[PDB]
Amino acid sequence: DWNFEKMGIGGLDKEFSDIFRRAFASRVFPPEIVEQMGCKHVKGILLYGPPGCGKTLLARQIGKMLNAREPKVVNGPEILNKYVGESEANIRKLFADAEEEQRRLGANSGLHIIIFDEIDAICKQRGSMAGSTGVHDTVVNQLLSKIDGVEQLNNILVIGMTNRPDLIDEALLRPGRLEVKMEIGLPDEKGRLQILHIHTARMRGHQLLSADV
Amino acid sequence: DWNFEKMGIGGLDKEFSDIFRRAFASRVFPPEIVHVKGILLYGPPGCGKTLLARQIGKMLNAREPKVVNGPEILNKYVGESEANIRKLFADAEEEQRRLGANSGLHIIIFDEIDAICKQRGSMAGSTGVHDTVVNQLLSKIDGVEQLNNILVIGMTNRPDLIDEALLRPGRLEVKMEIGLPDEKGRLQILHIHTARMRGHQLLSADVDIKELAVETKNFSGAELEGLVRAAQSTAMNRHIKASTKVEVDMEKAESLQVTRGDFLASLENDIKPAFGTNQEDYASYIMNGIIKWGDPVTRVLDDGELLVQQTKNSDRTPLVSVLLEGPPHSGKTALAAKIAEESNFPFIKICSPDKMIGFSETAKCQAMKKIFDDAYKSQLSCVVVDDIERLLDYVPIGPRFSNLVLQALLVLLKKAPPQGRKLLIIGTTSRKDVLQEMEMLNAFSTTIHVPNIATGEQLLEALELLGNFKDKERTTIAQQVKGKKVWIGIKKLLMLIEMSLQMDPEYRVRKFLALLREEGASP
Amino acid sequence: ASGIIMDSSISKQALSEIETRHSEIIKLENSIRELHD
Amino acid sequence: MAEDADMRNELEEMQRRADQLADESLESTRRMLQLVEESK
Ligand SMILES: Nc1ncnc2c1ncn2[C@@H]1O[C@H](COP(=O)(O)OP(=O)(O)OP(=O)(O)O)[C@@H](O)[C@H]1O
Ligand SMILES: Nc1ncnc2c1ncn2[C@@H]1O[C@H](COP(=O)(O)OP(=O)(O)OP(=O)(O)O)[C@@H](O)[C@H]1O
Ligand SMILES: Nc1ncnc2c1ncn2[C@@H]1O[C@H](COP(=O)(O)OP(=O)(O)OP(=O)(O)O)[C@@H](O)[C@H]1O
Repeated sequence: DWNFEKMGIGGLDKEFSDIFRRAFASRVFPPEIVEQMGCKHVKGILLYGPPGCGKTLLARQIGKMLNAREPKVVNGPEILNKYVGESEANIRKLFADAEEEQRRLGANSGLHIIIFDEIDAICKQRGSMAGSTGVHDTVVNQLLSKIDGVEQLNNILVIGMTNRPDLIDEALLRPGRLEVKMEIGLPDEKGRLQILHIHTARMRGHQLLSADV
Repeated sequence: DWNFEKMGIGGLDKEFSDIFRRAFASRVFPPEIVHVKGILLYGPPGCGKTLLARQIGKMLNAREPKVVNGPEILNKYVGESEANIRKLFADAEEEQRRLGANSGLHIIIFDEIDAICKQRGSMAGSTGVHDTVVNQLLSKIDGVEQLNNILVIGMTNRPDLIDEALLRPGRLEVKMEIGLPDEKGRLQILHIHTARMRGHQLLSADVDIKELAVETKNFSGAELEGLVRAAQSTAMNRHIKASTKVEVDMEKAESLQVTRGDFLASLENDIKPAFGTNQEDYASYIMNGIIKWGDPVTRVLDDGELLVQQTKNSDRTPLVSVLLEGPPHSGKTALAAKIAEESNFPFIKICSPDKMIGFSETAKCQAMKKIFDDAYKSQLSCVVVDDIERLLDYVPIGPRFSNLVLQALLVLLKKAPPQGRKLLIIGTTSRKDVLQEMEMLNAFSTTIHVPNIATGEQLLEALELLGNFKDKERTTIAQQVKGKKVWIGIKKLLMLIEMSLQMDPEYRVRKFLALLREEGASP
Repeated sequence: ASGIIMDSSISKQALSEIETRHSEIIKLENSIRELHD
Repeated sequence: MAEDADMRNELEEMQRRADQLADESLESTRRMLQLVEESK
């Protein structure tokens, strides 16, 4: 039970087509040809733009269409803790069920989603600051190691959004970790018409809008 | 094995062989005739370090390598870090005790070792957990008890953050750099990743892998894999249509052939090399070519050729200079650029004020000095300066100009290059009544003149070479300009021709002649 | 001379030594209660 | 407070355990001594 019309996103039609093409093409296709082609699914999405176009709405709606487990949310930098070496204990607790189900169900596991909100608060360039503590470097190192390490984990999907793309460290944006990156911007005439039509459907439903509009 | 390619790695063949020679030679060599404990790897992200680690672990017949995923040793309790660290070498010590020098080799993997090793912990760590941990590891690896059955491999994406104390002999002996692969390496990676395609003939014969290897520049293996994956995704999605519901034909699905068009689309649209590009704009100084509207062009070009010959074949005149004089809007920059191009010297550059807007005097001096210093390295070179009057910004009021830049130019115009090298200088300016006052016209060896259009025949010849008017239009132009004086620059002529082609055909010639009369004058 | 700066701090639970083992003295009291009985 | 509350509760209960169990052991020793003296 899904359809693009049900989704409230309007004015972003090329972006969704690109995301579907480059992210869900492999999974939808029958397994036999996929195995014959020997390809690895994507394991990342990045979204950026000026303040407020479609980012969080897009992420929520994407996460609400897959018939997978409930996604895990991270509101800002709520991973930090005041005890020595405990940010990592919270980081690794996210990629926990994925490894267990990988061990149990071989290579038929479902899909696990993690939504990192405001990813620029945690993952800045290594050694950038000159503060009196070094927790950020360890957090970044642990995240980089766990997202793609020696042990192959291939049943996850991580989504990130931000308002300042350039602050992210380059080691986290090489093809394989976070490859598909997209820019959401201001709409145009057709986009404005689509948005105003989306937000004015219910009022017109019960004749609460005057004929002269 | 030593195939160097069966493991799906390319571009490190020479370094792979060097690793074979320097790392496992002692183990390979017979014990009758008779180690390395520390191996470090580094390189930019996405080069294949983890692949090397995995294949190294698999290759040797030893115990399963142990791994640590970043900082998994730190703990909030005092003394637990040391216990966790010491838990690793129990098997190594036991095997040493049991089998003397026959103990089996051990592999320990320290992934992202930068997390532990750094230049001491910060003061606010509440203790020396970082320093004590690194000291414990150093003592265990480099303790008084010396083992010979352990090998530790370290990998990092930023070598500059590793503490130097760990790089001294006895701890980290071998260092390896993994760089960007080569064109042959790109071909090999493409072959490895497309072997699966070629197995089932699903790749169109229209693809030339050589063209792709030529096109992909500054691509690591990961980026090439991403390109291939994007092409596969595009080919797969060509057959899917999911706007109302997910649907696939399931009949016209067998073909599923990836075409060269898909590779081109993936390269152009949704991939970026992640490296900068060099910019060349010197072709923008000649936007309309050179047309021989008269004889003077031939004389100017001949003089330039003679000057180039003299500078090349001379012995005791390593430096030569020339000036290009002429009235405004006469096309002096184009001819200078042409003469510079025809020289075919290894090093050529153009110094113009277009790239110096808002610069003070010191910045201009430094820029000119840098350009000349660079020019002082090739065997024989040519340099050109245009619009001198705008270089030492000059205004008829006062007058006012810059003294520092003028002195810099006057000093640089008579400084010979290092022994056995040749430099040529060409300068262009429109008003020569001032450069003679500043004493800057005596430095130049010789001056050349560039004239304007001075006769109707030349104007008509230029019009013909441009090809705009015809028949009665040209006939009337001739009739009206066979007894009158014409003083027009070629650039102004082009501007007028552009101007007069905007109204209806009836008024075109009249408007053009009116404009020519208005702009016409005498010296 | 730029100066006048600040800093942040962290902690560590260093009293890792266990105490439950020596607090299970109930059985001795039970035995002596049996003796008194 | 999810993980933060979990850890705060763990450490608070750890300090509790320490103090409370020490006090209980002291009380047990007191009762032991009293009974031992009584039997004489
Ligand atoms: N393209 C759109 N179509 C429909 N509704 C939209 C659209 N863009 C914005 N809205 C409405 O405006 C709200 C804007 O909030 P949204 O979650 O998109 O912000 P954001 O992009 O995450 O903001 P931030 O600038 O803080 O990163 C959406 O929740 C929705 O209510
Ligand atoms: N020369 C190469 N030959 C084959 N595959 C390569 C090559 N270079 C990169 N790759 C591909 O890129 C990835 C290699 O990265 P890997 O996980 O081995 O670690 P890495 O490059 O050291 O990572 P990091 O970017 O974190 O430093 C794999 O997908 C591998 O297929
Ligand atoms: N035979 C020619 N000689 C010179 N320029 C020509 C000739 N034929 C066409 N052109 C074009 O005429 C234009 C000459 O303009 P240019 O900038 O060289 O003039 P200028 O006299 O140096 O200018 P200024 O007075 O602004 O310093 C260029 O577009 C050049 O391509």
